[PDB]
Amino acid sequence: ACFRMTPLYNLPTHRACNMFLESYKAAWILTEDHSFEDRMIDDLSKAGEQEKKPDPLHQLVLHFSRTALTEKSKLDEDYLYMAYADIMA
Amino acid sequence: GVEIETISPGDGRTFPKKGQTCVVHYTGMLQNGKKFDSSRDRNKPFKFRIGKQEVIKGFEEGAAQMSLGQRAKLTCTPDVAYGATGHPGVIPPNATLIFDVELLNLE
Amino acid sequence: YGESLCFVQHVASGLWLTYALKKKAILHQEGHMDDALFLTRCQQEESQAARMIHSTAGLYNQFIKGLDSFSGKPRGPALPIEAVILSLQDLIGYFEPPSEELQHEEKQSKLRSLRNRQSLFQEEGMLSLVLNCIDRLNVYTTAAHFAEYAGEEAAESWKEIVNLLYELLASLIRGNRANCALFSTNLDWVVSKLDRLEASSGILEVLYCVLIESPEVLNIIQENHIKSIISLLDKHGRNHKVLDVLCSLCVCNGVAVRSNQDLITENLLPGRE
Amino acid sequence: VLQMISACKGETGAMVSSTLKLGISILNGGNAEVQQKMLDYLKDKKEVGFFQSIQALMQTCSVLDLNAFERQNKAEGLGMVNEDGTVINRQNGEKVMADDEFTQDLFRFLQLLCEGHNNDFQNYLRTQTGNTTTINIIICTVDYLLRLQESISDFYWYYSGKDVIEEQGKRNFSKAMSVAKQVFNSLTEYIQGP
Amino acid sequence: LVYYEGGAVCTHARSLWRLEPLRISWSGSHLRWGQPLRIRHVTTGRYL
Amino acid sequence: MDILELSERLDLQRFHSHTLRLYRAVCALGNNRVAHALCSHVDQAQLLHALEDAHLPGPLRAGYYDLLISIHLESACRSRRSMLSEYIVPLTPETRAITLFPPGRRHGLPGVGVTTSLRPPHHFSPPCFVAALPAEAPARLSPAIPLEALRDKALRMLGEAVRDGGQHARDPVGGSVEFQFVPVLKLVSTLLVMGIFGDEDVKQILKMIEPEVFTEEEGLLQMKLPESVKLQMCNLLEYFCDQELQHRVESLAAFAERYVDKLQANQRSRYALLMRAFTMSAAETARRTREFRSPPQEQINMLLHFKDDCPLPEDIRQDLQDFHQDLLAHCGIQLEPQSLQELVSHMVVRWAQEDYVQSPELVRAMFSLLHRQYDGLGELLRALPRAYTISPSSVEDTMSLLECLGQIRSLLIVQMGPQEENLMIQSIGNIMNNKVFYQHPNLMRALGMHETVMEVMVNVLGEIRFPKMVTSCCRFLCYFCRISRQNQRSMFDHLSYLLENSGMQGSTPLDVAAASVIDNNELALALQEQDLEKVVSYLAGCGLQSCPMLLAKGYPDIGWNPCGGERYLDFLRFAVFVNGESVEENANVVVRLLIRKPECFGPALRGSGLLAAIEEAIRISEDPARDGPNRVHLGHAIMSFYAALIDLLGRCAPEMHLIQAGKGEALRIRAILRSLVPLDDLVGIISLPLQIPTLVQPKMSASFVPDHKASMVLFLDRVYGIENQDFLLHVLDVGFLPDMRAAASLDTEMALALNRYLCLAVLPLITKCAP
Repeated sequence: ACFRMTPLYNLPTHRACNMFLESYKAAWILTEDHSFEDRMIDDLSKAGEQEKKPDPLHQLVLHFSRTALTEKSKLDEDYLYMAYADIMA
Repeated sequence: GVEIETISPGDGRTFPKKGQTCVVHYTGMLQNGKKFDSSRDRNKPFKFRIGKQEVIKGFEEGAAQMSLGQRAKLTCTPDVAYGATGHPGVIPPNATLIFDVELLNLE
Repeated sequence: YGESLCFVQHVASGLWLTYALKKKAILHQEGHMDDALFLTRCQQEESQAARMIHSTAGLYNQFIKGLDSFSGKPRGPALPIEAVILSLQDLIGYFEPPSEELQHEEKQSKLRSLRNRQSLFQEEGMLSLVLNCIDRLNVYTTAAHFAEYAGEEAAESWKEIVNLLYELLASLIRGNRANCALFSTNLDWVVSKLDRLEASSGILEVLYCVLIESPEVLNIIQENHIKSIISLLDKHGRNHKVLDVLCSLCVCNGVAVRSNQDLITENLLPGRE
Repeated sequence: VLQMISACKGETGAMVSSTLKLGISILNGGNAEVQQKMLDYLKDKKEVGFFQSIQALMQTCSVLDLNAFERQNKAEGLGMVNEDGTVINRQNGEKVMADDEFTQDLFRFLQLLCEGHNNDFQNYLRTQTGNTTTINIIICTVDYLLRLQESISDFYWYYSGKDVIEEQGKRNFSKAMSVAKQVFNSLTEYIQGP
Repeated sequence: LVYYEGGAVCTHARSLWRLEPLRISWSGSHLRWGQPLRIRHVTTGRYL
Repeated sequence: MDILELSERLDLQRFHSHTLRLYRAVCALGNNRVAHALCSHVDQAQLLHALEDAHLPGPLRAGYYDLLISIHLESACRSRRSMLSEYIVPLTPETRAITLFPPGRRHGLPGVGVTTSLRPPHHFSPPCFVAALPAEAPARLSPAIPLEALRDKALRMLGEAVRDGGQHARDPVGGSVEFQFVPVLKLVSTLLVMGIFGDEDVKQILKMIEPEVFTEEEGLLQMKLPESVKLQMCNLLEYFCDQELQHRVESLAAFAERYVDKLQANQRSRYALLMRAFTMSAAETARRTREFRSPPQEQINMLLHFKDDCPLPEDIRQDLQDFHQDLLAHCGIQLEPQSLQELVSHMVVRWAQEDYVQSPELVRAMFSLLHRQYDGLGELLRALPRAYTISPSSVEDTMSLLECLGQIRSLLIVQMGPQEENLMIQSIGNIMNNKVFYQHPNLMRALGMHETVMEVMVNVLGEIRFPKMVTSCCRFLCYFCRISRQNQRSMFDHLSYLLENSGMQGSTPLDVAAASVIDNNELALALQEQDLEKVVSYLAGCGLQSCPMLLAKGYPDIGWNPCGGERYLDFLRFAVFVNGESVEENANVVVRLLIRKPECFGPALRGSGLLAAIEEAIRISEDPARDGPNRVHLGHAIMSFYAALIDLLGRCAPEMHLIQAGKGEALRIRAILRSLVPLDDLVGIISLPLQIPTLVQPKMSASFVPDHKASMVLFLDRVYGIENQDFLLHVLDVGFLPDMRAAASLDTEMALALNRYLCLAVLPLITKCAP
């Protein structure tokens, strides 16, 4: 069956764009290297600039601890916690 | 059957026939004067068709005695409108339906 | 601790106690390869919580059968009335919920200590016998007219211990979803008594917390219950509490129950009175 | 990071996978006060459950599996599915040792808990006095690499017969010891200070 | 009748045992082999 | 009495507000029947009269606002929030012309423009009280409202309410600045996700929230507002970050057909300039690796390979790199506060700079916004598996499916009752002929419709409650698995749970698990061996007791289920056999298990005999009172369980080319399998005749049938075979010659169950032994 497969130019044009995005995603979007985490973590920490209250990083850390202390049955999945553990690390 | 005690008639020459619009601006009332429905507040006149059996029949055949511009406090027996079941949640069974209707135009 | 791995024997007979799930341990003179065990340590809270159970069960059953000794025979032994006054007061305080003005990260340690000591009562009995001591008390309808079986001196405390007995029910049932499932079998218990005219707001608050903790008891009610609920609203004024228990009966945990979302509209809204 | 380990109770989800990376990054380079701040929080709160929720994790770590190995060979015996469907190669892919980079980070974590010859920790990892129960973590690492030994020696007897080693058998053997290099490196940091 | 049990009966109140030695004074001394005692269940108040 | 006395009665206030809690609770979660019922007790005119009165007390102001959106709006609101995240794009020429920056590299406005993604309308219905009662109702719709006037109401309701906060008068509307802003904001947020605001209202709303930036006075984001007012703006600012994300996905999909249509032609021009040239001989195959030798996925992969061996010319490789340089320019990448991202990052940190927040669900929502303004690509990449591109001719049939789908998705929250379970039957049944479900298998799992129909079967299952829907739902799932390749792959993962509900004439959720692995050799050897042992332990459960459903009609209690195995061993038959070939990695592991527990075999295999238990099973098919005493029968069930036991022991015998190689498993598996059932007992089964009807008729449903016999000829054909001559015509004379001459009599119901017993189970045995 390796010979009977169709070329592109016989396809309906609504099906070209379905596989075009799936190619464009994993070859151009994901290949980009962006390093925003350097300057997200410091201005969130230098933000004690006012006129012993916690700076906004200390509020973020204290929030995740109080979610980890409620005696629930099991630890559920918090995707917001996922995108801040590595951003710290 | 129903009875009709009129308030203020209008033309008196016209009466609802078959194949006609029937635009009413009615309100409702339970028998203790505790109302539940009024099309006048939401500013949209009720527009039901004649003879198509989509309105309750106490409103239907009671509208036959009406003329154009006629305003009439009619009433209804329990047997002609929601006899032993009632409208569920709104009105109890075995209850009369005092109305207050008037016809706008177009029979 | 954790390294002993030892045995015991009836040293005045030399007999080794050993088994035969329900392995009945018996004194066997043979001596075998399965009597080696290492022993571990308990904890300071439940060691305290254990002994007061053994005080109460000897105290409650003494109170129980003393009442039944004149269950049918009227008069013309004595009851531990002043004992069960005070021994019910501390059970309220031992099961006291924590306050809202407390710090968060320590309030769960107070809260987890409560939950692991209210379920430690429900499994060593203590729910039958607090129910078995109220039904044989609520056989009497009037205050003293059916307390004439005992006497007028012991009649005054009948009014104000049934206030306490419905209070400690709401103590050890509040928030416990596992203990609130125990009332799926007998919902006609509480609604047979909710207009008993004495401590009438007590049983109402018992029913309110069990209707908010266990969703298993919601789908097992019919309209015979609900007409007995709305009749309470008509006999006891415009109580703001019995609009909450109607609301909590409707939905729970993001789940709606349409089998009685209509049932509290066919008996309220057309009446208009 | 000490609480969310103890709040997991031994489930190999993506939470403990993504919270250990913060742990090995806050403890990287053999830091000193951040592990002194870690000890005294742990030994006055006395929450037993930090040493349960890792003894449960160390038991659920995989070793090599011959009965899973040739399944991955016969899966690789096909190249392209019919009707122009493209087979995702490494979606399931590595079916054996799929949790390696997780368990390569668990021992890497608690090696850094005792990197700078922190003498209190090498006495704390085997016993905890104030808690009601002891765990003896440094015993439990020996039971894990013992399961590595007869795992990979069973892989040797499978390849004792034939002459050469192919490509997929080679790379599965390189994954086999890069975790074993980590567990030896984490074993000697319980012992390095005398 | 005395039995064994599984895992849920472990943390519950029925699986607790008080250790009572014979003489009264120095009762809370350290225990050793060959020291006679009396086992009592803590909720029943009964002795084995 | 006047309602405004309730500011000072203080007992009827807390009683009447608790009544207001009962109205918005009794019609909660889409109860459009009773939402029409208490449209009488509050008419719509007095509802939007008390909506704007100033001197109403505190809780009754937010009481009546909480009734209005829960009597008129939250039904149609909830069926839009669950469909905003998904995207599909049709091909109209309006879609064919859209871009990222407005034509004039300066930004545009959020929510102001065109939007081409599909969204179904709402279909309100007006209330009435004199219509006749119909007599299984179709549905009830939500009660209507004048919407075009209400959108003008809430603007001028807010319009002076913001400048009056600038006046700082200490008599606030409602008694507090909390009650002044909380109900007026949470109505605007619900009218905005309904989408009915015009594209110049949002230009006017954006001037209320931040006038100093959104120019094409006082500011909402500059006043000192308390905690409860803040998170309503976070629910409001959540909308204006989705439309920026929604606009670029619509623009990126529009770039595709702008790009692939001029790239569909560039392979026509590239093939025509190659299909007649006579340049080379060997290097032409390097050109011939695409046009008939590369699949259409991998075709455009190598066409898209250029960054930092390519068939693309230098002209049309440039305009892509002008687009990609513009897309990350549109997001937060600077690519070396007059933007939305720069503002909502500034405001969200200076809130935490000022005060120390205590409410938890503020800072959960507060930090989640600013994460969506730094990692803007990560927001984009987690939505591209939702997008799709659809032909414009098929639009009218898709919305019929979407409107059917949201009818099912709303059913997730209601606890199951007897009326609405009919409302999923045609809701499922209308998907079964939508004509687009059968031709877009990638879209249906990106909608996730197989997940949503899964737990509604689970929640009723949790004895049994409602058999007339579990049969109808799981039958759809079996038809869903038989559409494509990867739809089988998607439903494959849930057999971990689907096996845990093995506990009824008709279909069953166990058969969905068997349909998930049939005819896929890739799935079979990727199946986990930690799942088979709880199937054979389930076989031990049906090997020890009788089911009480057999005791419901007074059949005799026998200490093993005969019909429980036939709903287990059919599944194992698809587990070790694909495309007529026997897999070997699974055939070994199944026979270790069912000999470690011999109770998986019946009580005739421990110490009765095979032919003994068969002969007793024939006789109880004759004596009816000896059988159980309506479609379920007794003696036919036992003689079908042992018959369907052997054929899996048949097709787990190893393939013959693994016997020429002497692989020690493949001739010790055969050793155990030859040891269990002896050869001579197989001769007794195959030699037994039957009652024939002519061209009178026996009843095959409780009788001996050749379907038991075909599992005996197959077992001998694999583990025993035919070697010498004298064994062949011995069993040919006593086995087949009684049947096939009797089968030649009818040259009809019984014959059709007899000829196919010959025509595909014993006659291929003959052509194998022909020399």
